[PDB]
Amino acid sequence: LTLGNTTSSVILTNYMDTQYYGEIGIGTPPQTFKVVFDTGSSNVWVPSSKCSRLYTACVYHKLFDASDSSSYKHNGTELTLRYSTGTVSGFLSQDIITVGGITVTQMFGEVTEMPALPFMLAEFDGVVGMGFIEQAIGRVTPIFDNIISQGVLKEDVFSFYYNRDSLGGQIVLGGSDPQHYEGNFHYINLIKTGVWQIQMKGVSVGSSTLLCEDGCLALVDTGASYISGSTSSIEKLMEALGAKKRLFDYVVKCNEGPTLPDISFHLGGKEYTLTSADYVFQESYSSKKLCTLAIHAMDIPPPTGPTWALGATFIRKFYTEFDRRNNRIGFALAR
Ligand SMILES: CC(C)CCNC(=O)[C@@H]1CNC[C@H](N2CC(=O)N(c3ccccc3Cl)CC2(C)C)C1
Ligand SMILES: *[C@@H]1O[C@H](CO)[C@@H](O)[C@H](O)[C@H]1NC(C)=O
Repeated sequence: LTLGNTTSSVILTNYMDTQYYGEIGIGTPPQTFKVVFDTGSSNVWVPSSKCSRLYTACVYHKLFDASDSSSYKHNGTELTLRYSTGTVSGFLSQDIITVGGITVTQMFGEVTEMPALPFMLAEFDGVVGMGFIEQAIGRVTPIFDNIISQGVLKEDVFSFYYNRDSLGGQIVLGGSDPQHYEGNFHYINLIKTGVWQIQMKGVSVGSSTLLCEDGCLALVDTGASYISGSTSSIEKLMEALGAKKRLFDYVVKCNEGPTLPDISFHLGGKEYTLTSADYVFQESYSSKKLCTLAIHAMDIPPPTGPTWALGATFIRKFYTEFDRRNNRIGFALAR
């Protein structure tokens, strides 16, 4: 584990408080792509120029063309990424990727099949998985494991900062930016290495800790826009907020938004509270209009689930650092 002295930062654009993306470049000359950095997965992929134009999502995004890259190295093994809300498919390729000033030869997937739903709703073109190889598909080495191999990063960690719509957000590779957090960092260890998940001692909504009273799992997901729990949990949680469930999310009468109780997550002894302003898309104060909440149900299957997921809703309030070296996660108040 060679630790050098370079600390890179990736500037992020905040789209609707639901998607945080930055730029990376693939090949020579660089072909730029807008991507999301997802601690929830470990592969890197962008749409391919070989993607049939019958996939409208491909027509609406930047396409990587191997024929315009002199640094390209063929491979072709098929790859399928099945995410919680959709799937992408294609084949593996290799070329040089530039992220935050760092140039690393990376193996990525050239997607030739990306469904209109949900990808048509994606501002970004691709995803850059920030997880461990244990979660990587096709056994492809994650892009961070490769940067750590170049022994240039001061520290074997990276930090995320999600702003709330100046810069939309920021990722620091090799450290954290003291500019975006105050107070001390409070860490927790991962249940097991290979996944960015930690034990969660309990969840309290309002005056009663009616949820996860006997402990539960908490996944810290930078690629997730909201916070999620088992359908069972969310129904309890939403029942308590007085919210009514729609097809894909929960809402409340906008006038009722500001009166919503606080919601806390007991992580590693420290209490992480969010007021209604932190999880309600207060777009109106009218009683005659619905306001959606940044929390919904999601039943992640084992070995990972059942489990909660703390996404942008949570990270917007707490600066998050991911420590690969000591397999822990640290939180601090974001400023
Ligand atoms: C391969 C394996 C690790 C699956 C488990 N991990 C996950 O499913 C990933 C867990 N973190 C969030 C990931 N995202 C889901 C999603 O809904 N996204 C999204 C957001 C807004 C608009 C459109 C889209 Cl597609 C972005 C991605 C990064 C795909 C999936
Ligand atoms: C693709 O990469 C894998 C991983 O090392 C390698 O074993 C395989 O031979 C490559 N495919 C080809 C034939 O280029």
